[PDB]
Amino acid sequence: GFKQDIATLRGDLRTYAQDIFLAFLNKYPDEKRNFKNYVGKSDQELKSMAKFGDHTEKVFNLMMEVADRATDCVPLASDASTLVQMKQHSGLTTGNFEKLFVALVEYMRASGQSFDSQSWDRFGKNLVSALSSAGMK
Repeated sequence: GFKQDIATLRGDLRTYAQDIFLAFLNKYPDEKRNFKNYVGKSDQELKSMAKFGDHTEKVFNLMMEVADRATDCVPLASDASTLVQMKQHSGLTTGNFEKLFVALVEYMRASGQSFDSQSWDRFGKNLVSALSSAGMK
């Protein structure tokens, strides 16, 4: 289920975080506009850049804590506030977050490990709702 999936991703989080963030940047090429320093880089070149492995590990470190504090795949209002208020996440919309979770769910489905993909899709939809409620466009 959802709780076990968190421990599964945590067991190899730098590998999952990189493979899921590239799946995201390659399904939605427009999203590399937000990074600018990821443009004209193949997946193997990105996997050798410092602000890629470090950044993607930090995203997933926090995303698992948000998932771990969730009730029934609904994130805490405080966690939604923290993603909204982050000086890093100003001039993003809920659509940026919506696209990441489409990529993570599709990753999980085509992985043939026993992830609860339905719960990650609910968690994504619920997080995007809470980011709205907390003030994000």
